[PDB]
Amino acid sequence: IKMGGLTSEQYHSQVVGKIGYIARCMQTIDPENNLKKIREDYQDVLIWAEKNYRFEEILEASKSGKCPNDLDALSRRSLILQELLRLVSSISPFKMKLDLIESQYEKMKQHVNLWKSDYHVKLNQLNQLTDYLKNAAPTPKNNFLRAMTSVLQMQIAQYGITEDNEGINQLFKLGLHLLAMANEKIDEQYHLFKGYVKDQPEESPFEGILPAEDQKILVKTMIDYAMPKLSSKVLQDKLSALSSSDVLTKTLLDSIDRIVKENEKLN
Amino acid sequence: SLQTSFVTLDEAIKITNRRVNAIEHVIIPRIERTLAYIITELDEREREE
Amino acid sequence: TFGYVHGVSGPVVTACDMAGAAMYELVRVGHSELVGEIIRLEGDMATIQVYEETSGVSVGDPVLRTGKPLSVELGPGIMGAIFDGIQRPLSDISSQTQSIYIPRGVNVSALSRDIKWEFIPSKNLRVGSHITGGDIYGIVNENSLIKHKIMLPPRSRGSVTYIAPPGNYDASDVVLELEFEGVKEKLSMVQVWPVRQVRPVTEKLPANHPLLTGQRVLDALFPCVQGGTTAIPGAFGCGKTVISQSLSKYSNSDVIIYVGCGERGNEMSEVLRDFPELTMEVDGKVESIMKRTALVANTSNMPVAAREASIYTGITLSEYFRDMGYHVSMMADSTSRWAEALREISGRLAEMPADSGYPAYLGARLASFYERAGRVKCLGNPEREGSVSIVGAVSPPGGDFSDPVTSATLGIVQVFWGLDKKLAQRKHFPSVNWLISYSKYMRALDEYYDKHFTEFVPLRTKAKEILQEEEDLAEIVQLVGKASLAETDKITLEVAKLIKDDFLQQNGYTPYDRFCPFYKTVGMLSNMISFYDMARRAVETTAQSDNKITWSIIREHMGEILYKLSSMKFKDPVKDGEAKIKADYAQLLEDMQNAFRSLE
Amino acid sequence: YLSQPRLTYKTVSGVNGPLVILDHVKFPRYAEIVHLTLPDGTKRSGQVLEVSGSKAVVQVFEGTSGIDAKKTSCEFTGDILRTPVSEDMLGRVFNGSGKPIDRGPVVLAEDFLDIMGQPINPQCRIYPEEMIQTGISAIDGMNSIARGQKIPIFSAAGLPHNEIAAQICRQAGLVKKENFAIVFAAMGVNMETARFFKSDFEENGSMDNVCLFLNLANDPTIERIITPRLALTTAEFLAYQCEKHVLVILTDMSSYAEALREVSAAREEVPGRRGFPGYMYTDLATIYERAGRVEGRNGSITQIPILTMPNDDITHPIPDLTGYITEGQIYVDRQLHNRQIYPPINVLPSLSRLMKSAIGEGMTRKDHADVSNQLYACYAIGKDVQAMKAVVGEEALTSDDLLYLEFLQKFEKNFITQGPYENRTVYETLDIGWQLLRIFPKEMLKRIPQSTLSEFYPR
Amino acid sequence: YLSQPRLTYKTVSGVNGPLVILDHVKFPRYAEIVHLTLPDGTKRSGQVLEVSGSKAVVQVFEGTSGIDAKKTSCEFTGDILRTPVSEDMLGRVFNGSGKPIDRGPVVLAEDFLDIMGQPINPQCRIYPEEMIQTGISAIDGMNSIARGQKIPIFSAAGLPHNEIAAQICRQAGLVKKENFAIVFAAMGVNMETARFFKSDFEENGSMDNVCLFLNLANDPTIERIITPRLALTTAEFLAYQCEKHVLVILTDMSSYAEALREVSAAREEVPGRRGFPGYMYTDLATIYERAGRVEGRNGSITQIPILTMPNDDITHPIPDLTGYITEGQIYVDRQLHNRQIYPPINVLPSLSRLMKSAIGEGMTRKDHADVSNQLYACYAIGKDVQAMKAVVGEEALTSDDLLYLEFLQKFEKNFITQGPYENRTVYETLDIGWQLLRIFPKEMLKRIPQSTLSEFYPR
Repeated sequence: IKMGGLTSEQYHSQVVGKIGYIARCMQTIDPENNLKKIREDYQDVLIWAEKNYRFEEILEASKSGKCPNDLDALSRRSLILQELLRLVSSISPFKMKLDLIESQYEKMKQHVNLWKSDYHVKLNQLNQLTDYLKNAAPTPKNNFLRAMTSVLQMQIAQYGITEDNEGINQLFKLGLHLLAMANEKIDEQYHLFKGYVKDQPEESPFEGILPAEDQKILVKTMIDYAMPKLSSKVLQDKLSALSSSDVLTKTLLDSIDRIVKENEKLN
Repeated sequence: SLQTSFVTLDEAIKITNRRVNAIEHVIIPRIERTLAYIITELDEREREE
Repeated sequence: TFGYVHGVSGPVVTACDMAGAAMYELVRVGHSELVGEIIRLEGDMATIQVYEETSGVSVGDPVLRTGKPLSVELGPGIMGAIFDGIQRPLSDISSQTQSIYIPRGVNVSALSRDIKWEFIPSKNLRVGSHITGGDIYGIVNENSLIKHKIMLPPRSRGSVTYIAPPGNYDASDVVLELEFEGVKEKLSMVQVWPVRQVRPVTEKLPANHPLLTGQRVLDALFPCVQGGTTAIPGAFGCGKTVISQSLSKYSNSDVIIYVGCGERGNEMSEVLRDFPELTMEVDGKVESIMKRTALVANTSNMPVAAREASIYTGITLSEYFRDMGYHVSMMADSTSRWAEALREISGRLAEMPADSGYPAYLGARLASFYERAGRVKCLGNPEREGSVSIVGAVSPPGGDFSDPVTSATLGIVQVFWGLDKKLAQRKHFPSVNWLISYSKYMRALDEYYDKHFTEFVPLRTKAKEILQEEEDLAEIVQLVGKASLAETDKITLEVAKLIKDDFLQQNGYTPYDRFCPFYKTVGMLSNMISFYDMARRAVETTAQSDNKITWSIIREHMGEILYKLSSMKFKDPVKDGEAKIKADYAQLLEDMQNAFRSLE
Repeated sequence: YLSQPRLTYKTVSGVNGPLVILDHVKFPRYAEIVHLTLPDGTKRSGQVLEVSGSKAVVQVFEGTSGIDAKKTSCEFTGDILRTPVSEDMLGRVFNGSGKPIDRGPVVLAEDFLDIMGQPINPQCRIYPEEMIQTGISAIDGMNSIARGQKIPIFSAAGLPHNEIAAQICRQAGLVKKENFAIVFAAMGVNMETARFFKSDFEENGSMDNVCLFLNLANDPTIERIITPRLALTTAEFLAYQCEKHVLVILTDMSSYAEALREVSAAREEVPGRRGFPGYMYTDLATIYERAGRVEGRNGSITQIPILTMPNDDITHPIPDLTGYITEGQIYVDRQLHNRQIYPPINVLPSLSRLMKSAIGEGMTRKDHADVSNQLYACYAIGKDVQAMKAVVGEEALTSDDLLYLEFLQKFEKNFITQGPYENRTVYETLDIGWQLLRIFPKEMLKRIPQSTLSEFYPR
Repeated sequence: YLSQPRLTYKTVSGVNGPLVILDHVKFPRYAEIVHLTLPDGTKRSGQVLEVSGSKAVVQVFEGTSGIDAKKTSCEFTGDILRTPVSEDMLGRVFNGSGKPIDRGPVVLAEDFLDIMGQPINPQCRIYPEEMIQTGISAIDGMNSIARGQKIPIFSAAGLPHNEIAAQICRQAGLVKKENFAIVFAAMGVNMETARFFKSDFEENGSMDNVCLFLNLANDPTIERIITPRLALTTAEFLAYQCEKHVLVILTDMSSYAEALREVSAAREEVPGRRGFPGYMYTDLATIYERAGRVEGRNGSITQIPILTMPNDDITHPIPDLTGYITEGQIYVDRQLHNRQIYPPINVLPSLSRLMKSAIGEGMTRKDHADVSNQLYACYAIGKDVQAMKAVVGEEALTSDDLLYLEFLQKFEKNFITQGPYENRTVYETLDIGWQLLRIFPKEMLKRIPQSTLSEFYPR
């Protein structure tokens, strides 16, 4: 008799496959066994991984019912871990705390349909941005996106994803808008980047979010954009003096706007 | 006014009755004969097959 | 090991000394090794439908007995590849032979074994880890768009005794190697899968997300969904003209598989010329459509067996990319030509036909093809949900609605975008006849609409009601006369004209109407139905009152409002952003309300 | 009981389409069920389509692909297809061949019944009499179904005949002024609609009554042939042995006719009328006529076959022979469907021959027949008045014409238009009918005897 | 090359219509060519239709009359039909079998090419976008032909399809912002038609560039099975090897289909519709799909089959399966011919599927597509108005309906109607189209964008 459309042999192979994948996910998001509640909640499947077995042994156990062999329940339980691992990996440099991880797990498990959850959509958007930036080459679009996604990962680690923080929603929307905008709309890319750095409550958003070299490169990018169409070499030297700033800042952008208005009068 | 309306209605009634008679004595019989012929010819096609 | 040819009759060979051969097994007939498939067994003789021209095949010719059925090589290299009906790569044939002819018995590999592929294993895997069929054990950077996820073949399983490190590997290099029951199976990046076998999935889930074509009529009145099963007429002006390329350029789908079952010569040339030149905006860059499209080209003069297997090859590739977690939109250029191939092969086999000469199993074959569509929780441990959305094109003789292929289609497909010959003659494109065309996915799409486009469902209901009322009123207007119409009937007729000419009429060659976003569709329909409701309110309320309002009064007062509603279709999403279009439609609604307030 | 061992043959003489022609068979039995093992171990079922001498032509349920001579084995079970029937298969989902697809266990048989059954004795059948309420006003109040009637639903492709079938399955029951069961058979039903049926019945909580047989479009067609016979064997067990009033809904008999055509072509028989078997009338009669009340047993089997009229042609062989065999018709209209009325059941062309036996005092109510007749008359007059208004204009209409138009609108908006999950008891349907009849004054209700108007018209 | 001596068999085992079944054949080769020496020395040729062990069902091109068993000597050439092809085949007349009938010598082969043709890789087939200015406004204006297209002429008995084909042949030329070489394949054309075409080519001075294949009505009817392929083979040689822009005319695909049906019925194959072989689609496709351009080459093969629709039925299997393959159809109407219009091209059912990419700015003109679309729309509406007038009378027609009727009259009088020797450039055809569209006000030309109405209407 077919189960879920698969021949029973394939179903009982999929059961052991899911068990192995759950074990791998646990080893990935918690090699040190810090997440004790999660370990307890999944202990019935990780028993077959902590203790060493053969593939055929676990398959036989599943065929005899010793293993948890409800492939739908196993699929749900594995999807929870997979989503948690996606959250952990998407912010891999900006790891979060244990209590936050466990709260996110609990909200997952409570969710009726985790695949359709708004949590899943937010993770998809974050993975979209990260995948775009994994092999991206330097350009104002890509640099602004990298900085904005680093700060987005920081906020995600701070507040998780189950809480629809307004700042995180703004970061998602602005990052996606910048991503979708054409590479030739340079003025619009700079407009959105400067609007973000303006609307962030923190006066200097990227103080600790980015390495120093990238902060200086961002400052250089803004200075270079301000450079063309400057009526005086003195104003260009003032731009160079502003270039001494270690990182972008609201006041730095205001100084750029001040010089821009000076040139507006002078031009 | 009554007699003018009377003449106009007489003409319109004659025209509309002519239309109805033309339909039910020329057009509908034509289509019925066409349908009978089509049914017979499809029967012939089935017989040949 | 190998039999001999006993007789030949067109594509139907009969090979002797085939005692142990299996049904639908592949064989190589002749000294040129023409591909053939065993379709019948009689003692020690096997009848073989040959996939190439059999001219020159003589009795006594060897018949090599390969042990596998008609199967496709699924792996890196499918994307951007143009394939014959049986997976033969036309571009590779041209490059290798340096001639414009397809040599008989050509045996070039479907997937090139010389291209170095950037392979990155799933980092969490290791030696000894348990894996099963469908497990994504590595990812190949096929191109900038499609990340080719290397999945363990279904019906394969075991403990990974070796996983290759990240690097560059051929399509023939052994990339993974796993042991089960002591037997070691070595897997490269290409897996061979029979075309006639349904690729297994964990669970076929309901389809609950629209598959947006570019047309307002199709998106609103007769929605399609991801994993849907649609039937579309192959009439000229519509179909291949806009809908196929519109689905290609932009839609919810992540991959396109396009199979030319019985395409005409120059029309297939048109497809093969246009597709490699279409581009799409992805992550702010214009990228070729070939980066996520594959074509299975099968011209009408190619062998009928290939024409029969073309649909199966296409749907198998679509299923393969569905298992990856992608949403593959498949287009069958003609299931009618497929049915013609089935009829011809049945006649050659001397089987008893059903009505109109088709084999009595035509419905079964159409079901086996269409039902392979759907949204699925793909096999394999890494959770993912793919879908295959089949759009099968039908073209009955003389637009016959009782054509056995069309009748068999309508009992399977959930969507059917029927053809109005009158609209086509009038040059009303799309020529969908909204009175018999249907879509059974509206109920499933209620959940999506009541959350994303909450106000759209009543608009669609009122639009359908208005169109049916116009259909009922036009018979009477033409049979008797237009003088006896009530005011509400006039509102219905003129609003139906408005909707038909400027909401259901979409020219797909213009920069502004090539693809109509669903926000544009729902906004336009909202404006038209708001005008309908408010005008009917005016005429009804002022009825039985001294200051009576009639359709003529409304039309004369606000010809500008009607003109603006008519020009609503001209909004161009590319330059008139979504916010701009929504604001303009809100302004039109405000003007309508103000003008009716002045009238009232 | 069959004690003798089963014989397994490797003597496969040929393979042709879906048929495996085996040779050297020991006394082959026609219609025998035979389990064949492919060279790679895949197991398939088959039925002996034809027998001759020592040969046996086994139509394999699945395809013949992969089957070969010299290695494919074939074990002859020694008996025709017998299904295990019990009361526990009420609340289960089975495929076309009876294998559960709800992840439950195999049926623990109370009996092993031959699916082909036997014709109910005419002298033992009894006139259906009382009513089975479907909760749908358009057929409770105007086309009511008697306990033992066979009343098909006619529709075309794309109309909501499957949704109406699901609604009837969820709402069907006795008038009630645990002896009711439903046997739902779905044939050639695509995966989306099969999932719709299964999930709907499971969710709405009526599964305790429903035995569901699902034959998907891509499941074997011989399974489609044997699906209605499985369903009706279960219905006969539940009705004539367990004594409960069963309602059998057989969905898309057009798909069953297509499967019959395929099997006929497999037998190498020449096509009959319009490409269908010549004996299709007998086969449809065999299916439908397994219904009705019987003498000395308190159970019954009502039937509601559902048809997809191809090309909307009432002269097509399937609807034609169904009307010849059955006792009514419920028309699903494309015009009402386009106008967005649900259920789009047209009450003018529809009919229920045995409505009179299903209504009246003690069965539904005193005024059921009169209300139904008056509603039909007023509906027809309303359609006529709409046609007239379309020519003369609204002003030229008299007061009675306006009343008839109002009744037509409110009848299509309140009586017909129901909503999928609106279950109306027949008393509720009659109350709505009286609300609609109270549009007219007592005098224009000429088809309702004054004895009934004096009692039900007021209020 | 084949050096082994050929085998001659006096072993004829049966004669049945056009078929000659031989036995005891040493390794029969399918599609092999056989030379039958009759008892009286008459030499005929045939093609092996099928082989079964030592049997061979030859199909004689010249007919089996006079053939006897025990004395007819069938010498098996050991190879498929490889016709000789040379550039000097232009300006020659051959019968259906390729032999000279102009009193010239046999073709001195430049090469030996298989008549079945060599399939062309779709990856390297150029899409034809060059318009052919046939000079016929009914084709140029609304059903334009692109160089490399397959577009038949659907007609019936007694209509001037031969005259239209001759006009296209003598007027075909590219649009002015390389002269065509004509290859002719007459199948079943009476002496009058063949003489007409030959005289038309000689009179117009094109005979040096015309190669005729004549299979008159009196000629054998199995010979016309190879007559088109031969022609097409030559076309291919002239087009893809000699770099010549070829135009292939195939006079009667209906007669070729009748020959196919004759051979099929002789073979007792399972028939298709109307008795035609089930494989008529593939046999017709192998002929039609040989048109078009290819990469690297400079020549092309424009293909213009001509069909005689039986009973004027465009649903007949021959025209039906020709529409499925060829890219459009030019449709000659019996009503227009009866009304003395020439060319009697009915533009409603005819279309050219490669017109969209052949017309437009740069190719012909900006307004071509819009003018054609609006002319077609107005013509269809005028035909509907005429049908309505025939029933209700002209006095009930509105002003716009009278405008549509006037457009229809002037369209069939000025646009479709045309002298047999008058070639209207595409620009003159479009000017006539605009003069006819100006009958309507700009508000009624719905299918023409305002950007073009403002530029071309006011003139």
